[PDB]
Amino acid sequence: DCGQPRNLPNGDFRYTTTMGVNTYKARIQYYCHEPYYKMQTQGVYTCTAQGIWKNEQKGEKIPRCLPVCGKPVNPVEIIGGQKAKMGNFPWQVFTNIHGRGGGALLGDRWILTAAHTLYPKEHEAQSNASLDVFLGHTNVEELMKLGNHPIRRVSVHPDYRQDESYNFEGDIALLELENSVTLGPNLLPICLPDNDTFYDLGLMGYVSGFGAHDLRFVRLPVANPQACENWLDVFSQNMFCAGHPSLKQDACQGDAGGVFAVRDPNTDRWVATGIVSWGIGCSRGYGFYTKVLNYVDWIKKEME
Ligand SMILES: *[C@H]1O[C@H](CO)[C@@H](O)[C@H](O)[C@H]1NC(C)=O
Repeated sequence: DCGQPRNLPNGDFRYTTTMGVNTYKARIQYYCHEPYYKMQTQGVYTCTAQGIWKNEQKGEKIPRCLPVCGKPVNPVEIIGGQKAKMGNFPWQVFTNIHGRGGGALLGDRWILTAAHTLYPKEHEAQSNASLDVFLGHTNVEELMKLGNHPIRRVSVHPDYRQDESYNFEGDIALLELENSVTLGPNLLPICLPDNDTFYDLGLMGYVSGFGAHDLRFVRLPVANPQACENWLDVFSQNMFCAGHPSLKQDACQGDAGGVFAVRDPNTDRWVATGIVSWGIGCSRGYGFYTKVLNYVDWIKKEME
């Protein structure tokens, strides 16, 4: 006689044998909660004669449920600078550390964001400063009504430098929420890039952000690193330019630590390819973002 099958968070299990009898020969089946989670690919265990539940492949250890990244229940389709509707950008995070910021949800309990966001901007005075993070809506007062999410710890890329006044490398950070969130149709994860070909000229992505009450967005193309010249050019190996002389002041729709979201057509997902950085004014219609892919192996090792 075995015991009470171990629990499987974000998932459960059913008995395929008389139910409630964990005696020798019993047999159960695990299943992650649909549709927001999915087993790590059928999760069948059976009380061996010895006295433990097993699975002829990884036996003795319970499967793992994960969430589905970049795949909202409300996507959207030239170029523009319009308003956002509940669902379009589900992985969107609005912060309020040292001023208004942004960030993208990763997985179940981590938020991606640019590092310079966590520190006051120079020429600004030092101060107490709670870290406020919100998600699950497009309006500001609403995101507030919902309340903020307590942060457990804060990991900032080791390359970033505070005394350096121009960080064209390592302007990325990860915040670990203290309690996972409640994945709804309005609040869901975004995927990470893996193909170097995600940073190709002309590629069309979307940027979203507040200004300032209702979250807006823009559909801009990846530009040539030359376009972003006044901001300084080895700024190519750690970042990328993007925008168009047409957009005007809307090329800077993003907030800061917000995200540059592209949608892979071969798999119709959604991947965060960049992080709006420390720039300040899209006068010509251009702006630079940090290359996320250069930091993927980092992101993952932090999330374990
Ligand atoms: C700033 O520190 C905390 C921030 O939450 C606040 O409670 C406090 O009143 C401020 N500093 C003081 C002691 O005035």
